[PDB]
This record gives sequence, structure tokens and C-alpha cells, in this order.
Amino acid sequence: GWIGNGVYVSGVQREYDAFITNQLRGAQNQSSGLTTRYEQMSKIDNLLAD
Amino acid sequence: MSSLINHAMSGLNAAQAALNTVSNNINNYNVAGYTRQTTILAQANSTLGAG
Amino acid sequence: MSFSQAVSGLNAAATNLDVIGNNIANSATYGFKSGTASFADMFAGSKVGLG
Amino acid sequence: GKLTNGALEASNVDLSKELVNMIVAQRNYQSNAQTIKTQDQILNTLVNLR
Amino acid sequence: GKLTNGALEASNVDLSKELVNMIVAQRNYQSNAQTIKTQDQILNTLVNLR
Amino acid sequence: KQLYKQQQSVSGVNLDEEYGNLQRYQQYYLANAQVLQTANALFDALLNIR
Repeated sequence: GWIGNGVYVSGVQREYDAFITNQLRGAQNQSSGLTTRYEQMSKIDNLLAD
Repeated sequence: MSSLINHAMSGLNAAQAALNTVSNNINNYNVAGYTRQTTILAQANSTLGAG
Repeated sequence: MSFSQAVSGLNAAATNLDVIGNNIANSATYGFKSGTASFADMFAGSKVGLG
Repeated sequence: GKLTNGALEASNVDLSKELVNMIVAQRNYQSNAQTIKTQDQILNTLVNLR
Repeated sequence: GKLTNGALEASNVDLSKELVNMIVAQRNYQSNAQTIKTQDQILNTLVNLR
Repeated sequence: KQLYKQQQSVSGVNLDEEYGNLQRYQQYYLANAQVLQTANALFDALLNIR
């Protein structure tokens, strides 16, 4: 049968992962905690700095 | 064939990466530590055919 | 037949065109390798045969 | 062969060679078709001629 | 599904499909025209022969 | 931020790569245009022949 049988497209995909993404999420969570504490602390420090 | 635009793309992105590296290094020049960072590149070492 | 010689050739040329069109259609299919077809002379009996 | 990773193998199709082959195939088909045409019209002339 | 507000949705009429369809179907138009002509030639032959 | 780099490397896009891809797809589309044109001329030449 007609032998050229033109090209077709194999869907569309994205570039990312699940497990390493989840490790990413945990790291960001911890860092958020540290950021919260640092800013709250900086508030007391700014007054005490004076 | 598209090999030529591929050549150009390789060169473009290589220079782009090295330029980003040198920017990082030049702005970081006085961090408390931070030895220089150097970029390394080499031939495609492959990717050739007829001849 | 002279006519058959031509007809056969025309037909074969259609096949060549088909394979060429497929070559273009694959012109970016990853890992793909290009194609072409092969002819032969339909000499038979004597003279030129049929094409 | 050796393995390369983070890379992929392109098409070994050269578009330029295929373009020239395309036009040469035009010429081949045109030669065949026009030989057909000349022979057919002049034959019909003979088939009619009797 | 779900509704959108302040938006509109347009048709599926892509020129690439429809113009090429027009090309191939016009090829068919001329194909049937050629058939018609040759049938007319057949009758005209049979008419003129007697 | 380093893990942010990790995610971006896999998942991100940048302008130069899409510039090159845009040019390459320009190339492929125009090649397909050329082949279609040759097909049209081929079959119209046949029509002329007959």
C-alpha cells in the first residue's frame, strides 16, 4: 500500500519529575521556617540594635 | 542540512553558559571565600558521518 | 514496447517521487535514516523487452 | 558503538540533496510522461489513419 | 465542562487542511472532467463512424 | 536556590533555543511547501500530457 505513509506526532511532554520535585518541596518548607524565624528575630534586633 | 544551524546553536549556548559563569564569578569576586569558577568546553568529539 | 518502456519508467518515477516525499516528511524524525529506491531494465525475449 | 547520554541522533536526511533529487525526479517523470504523450498522440493518429 | 466569562472560542477551520483538500478535490474535478471528455470522444467516434 | 537551578535546568526554557527551533521549523515548513509545489507541478504536468 502507498508506502510513504506520512509522519505523525507522538503527543506532547513536559520536562520534570516527581520524587526529586518532592525533595525540592521539603527543602523549600524547611527554608521557609528558617526565614520566618529570622525576620521575626530581626524585628527585636532592630529595636535592641538601638 | 540543519547541521549548520545546529553548529550555530552549539556555539551560541556554549558562549552563553560561559558568559553566565564569568558574570557570576565577577560579581562574586569578594564573597567570604569563593575561589574562581572556570568553564570548560571541548569538541563535539562525535556527531560526524560520510568521510 | 517503446510505450511500455516509457510507461514503466513513468511508473517507476512515481515510486521515486513517493520515496523522496517520505524523505522530506522524515527530515526531522529523530534518529531517522534516509531512503531511495532501485531500478532495473525489463529486457526480456530480445531488444528491450518491455521497459 | 560508544554511548552518548544527554544527546540524541539527528536525521541523516540532507534537505538540499533531496531538493535537487526532487527536481531531477520532476525531469524524469516529465520525460516519461512526454514520451508517452508523443507516442500516444501520434499512435492515435495512426490508429485513426486507417 | 466549566464556563468562562469574557472569552470566546473560534472554529476548527484551518486553512492548511481546507486549501489542500480543495487542491486534491479539484484534481478529482478535472479527473472526472477528463473522463467525461473521453466518453464524449467515444460517442463522437461511434456517431461519426456511421 | 541551587535546587531551583536543578529544576530550571530540566524544566525551563530560554529564548535562544526557541530562536533556533523557530528557524529550523521555518526550514522544515518551507521544504514541505517546496515538495508540495513539485507534486502539484508533477500532476498538473500529467494533466497537460492528457
